[PDB]
Amino acid sequence: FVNEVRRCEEMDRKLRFVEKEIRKANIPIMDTGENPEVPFPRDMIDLEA
Amino acid sequence: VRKMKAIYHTLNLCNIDVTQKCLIAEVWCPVTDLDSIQFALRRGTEHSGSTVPSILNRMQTNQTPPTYNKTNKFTYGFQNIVDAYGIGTYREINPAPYTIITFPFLFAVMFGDLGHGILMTLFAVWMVLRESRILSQKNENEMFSTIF
Amino acid sequence: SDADVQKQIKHMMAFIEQEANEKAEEIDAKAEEEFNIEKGRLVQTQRLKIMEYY
Amino acid sequence: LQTEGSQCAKTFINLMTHISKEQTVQYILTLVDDTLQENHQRNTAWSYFLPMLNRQDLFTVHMAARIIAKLAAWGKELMEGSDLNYYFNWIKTQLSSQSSQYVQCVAGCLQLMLRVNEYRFAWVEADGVNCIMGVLSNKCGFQLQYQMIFSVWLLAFSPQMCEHLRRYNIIPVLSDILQESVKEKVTRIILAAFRNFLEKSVERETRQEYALAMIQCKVLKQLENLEQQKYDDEDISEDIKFLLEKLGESVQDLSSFDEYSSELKSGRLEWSPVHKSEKFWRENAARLNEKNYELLKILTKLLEVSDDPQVLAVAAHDVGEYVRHYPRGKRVIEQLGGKQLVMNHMHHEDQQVRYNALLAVQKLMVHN
Amino acid sequence: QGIQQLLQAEKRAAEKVADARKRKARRLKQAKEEAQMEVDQYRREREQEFQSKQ
Repeated sequence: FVNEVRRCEEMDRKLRFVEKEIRKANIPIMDTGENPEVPFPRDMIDLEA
Repeated sequence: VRKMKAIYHTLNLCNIDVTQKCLIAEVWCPVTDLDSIQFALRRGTEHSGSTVPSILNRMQTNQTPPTYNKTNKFTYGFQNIVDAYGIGTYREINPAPYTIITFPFLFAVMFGDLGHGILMTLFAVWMVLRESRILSQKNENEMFSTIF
Repeated sequence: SDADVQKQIKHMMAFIEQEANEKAEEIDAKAEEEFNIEKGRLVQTQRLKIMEYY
Repeated sequence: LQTEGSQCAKTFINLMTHISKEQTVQYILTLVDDTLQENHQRNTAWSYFLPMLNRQDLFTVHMAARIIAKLAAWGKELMEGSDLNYYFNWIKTQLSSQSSQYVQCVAGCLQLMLRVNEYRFAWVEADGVNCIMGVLSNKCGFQLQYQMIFSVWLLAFSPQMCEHLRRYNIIPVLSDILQESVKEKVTRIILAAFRNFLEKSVERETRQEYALAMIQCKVLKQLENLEQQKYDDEDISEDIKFLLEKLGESVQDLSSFDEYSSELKSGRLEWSPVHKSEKFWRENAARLNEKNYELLKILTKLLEVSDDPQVLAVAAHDVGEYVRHYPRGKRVIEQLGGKQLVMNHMHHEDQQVRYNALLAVQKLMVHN
Repeated sequence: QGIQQLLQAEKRAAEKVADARKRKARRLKQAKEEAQMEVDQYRREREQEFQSKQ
């Protein structure tokens, strides 16, 4: 499974960039706290696009 | 994304899959909680559209099992203050229910003052009645991370 | 419940037939490109020599 | 071993109709299919055995189907396909996809008789092939989705059947099963059926099965991460490199100046990879100049007279990419007045045409 | 254990697909060796017009 663990880090590396990019424009984001369900690997192709 | 990576970590730690095209995992689990894992596993293969069941075989090895403690939010600090020295053996007598009383009691014989007994709990009632907005914050200094 | 040994031979052994029947049938149906169409490479090759006899 | 059983052919067939008990008939009919699974010809009375079967016995309707399809596919003296098209309509009531606990056995009978080349043409001439498409939706296709496309992989061996089944929504529903890929044998034939669909097609109409199949669906971008996995079957590890040299060639072939010319001259050309590709805009830097500036004057001609509810963003992507790669092209749109056009269309209500017109006017003025 | 019952069941499923890949490499030579029967059988198809024109 060492291919699809890399892409989950590059999707996380992209998400760490937007997390920094949100706060440079000074946008405090709400939480709306709810424990979500996990995406199936058929949704991982949708997540990259 | 971090839930998807977390499942992709433990499947690296799973079987070498040279037996079949199926993954074998020899995992530790409590015996009192062996029906809830089965009621989670019976619905685990149900969302994947498959009809073949996952089965749970109990082994009889002599490997040393890990130790686990049932733990609330209240009795967590007293539990990991015992485990900071040494975690106990399998089915040892746990000192942490008795430590819940005698460790603030031995603190009170050597720090005994009605005036500082008021300030020590009023600092603590402020930290438990306002703890909802403190878990909203990410992190602070360790004079408010280890103390909290 | 001692049904874990029976369900191992009921369901995990049933996928052994799915790897037997549903996989060898794809190799057995790999004769329209290896046996059926391969005859026409050697039948129409000799058909031009049949026209030389005509 | 087998007692040299060669006689009693009409004697064993004599017990087929006049047998009274249901279990005694179903035991011998299973004992008749147990002999005809790996042997020679023991079909004249077998078509007459259809008259005594499929009648008030579910265990003897499918066991008769295991003898009917196996005899039509095995043997030289049992080829009597004139009744097979009549049997395919007679089994179509059993091939109707409203079956409960019997559909998985009936689908194998449709794939057993369709093993021959012209026998599948006997079925497909009177099929009504949406019956395979009826189970192609959410119809509990765990093993059924393997059973239906395995017939389609047999139906693509003859090149005359490839252009016959293309009058359907075949490849886009076949791409919608490729995204799930949960069973790992459902998609292992779908990757193989697409190679059989294209390579066994001696025409030039595979470009129709380019413009429908992969440039308009999320299946071209799915071939890369199916290659990056560690597949074990050696027929799939060669299938991923065979489809990349195929489809890689197809992307290259797809981008061409003439095609682009048609897109902005014959018009109505959409969000195809002719615009999205950098390899398109890499080569044709002076093609907009080589048509005596009329190529720059016919893209904007369709942008100004027509409302274009969807395709207005596409030509706005054409001008924005072209002025990025050619700095002198900005002077052409300054004399043309198309700069005022993209300042109007950026205020439009649709977010697909508003963003690309916003992307165009921020690319017209990159340096001043 | 149950893994000892599945390591042998997968071996019977892997040997069944290994034998099917061997039969497709055996009938491949028989694809053209039986297509060479038209040298002996389709020669008589030219004998149908050999008595017609005479």
